[PDB]
Amino acid sequence: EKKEKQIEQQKKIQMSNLMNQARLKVLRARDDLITDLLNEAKQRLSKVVKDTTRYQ
Amino acid sequence: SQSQGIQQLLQAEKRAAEKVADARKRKARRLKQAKEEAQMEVEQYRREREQEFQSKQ
Repeated sequence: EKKEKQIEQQKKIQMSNLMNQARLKVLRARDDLITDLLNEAKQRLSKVVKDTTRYQ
Repeated sequence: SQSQGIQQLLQAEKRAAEKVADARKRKARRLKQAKEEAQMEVEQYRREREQEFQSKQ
């Protein structure tokens, strides 16, 4: 029973750790989308700068 | 004359004595024999549970 519990405990650790890395992976993908949006915003501001009439 | 009957009875009783001493001593000897046989059961148990533990692994 103790040996079987060793295997079960390793299963618990592995499932927990895998799920945790999955959580952080999704959150980092979200942060990456936000970073993409802000880079797009920077490029759009550069485009505005190209246009003197509004830039003035 | 009666010593004849007494002799034959004492001889039959000696036979009974040795037979029954073996009967009693069989208990003492087979207790040790069982102390030996416990190995069969415990080792078989271990090997079986090893098989299912390998299945679990």
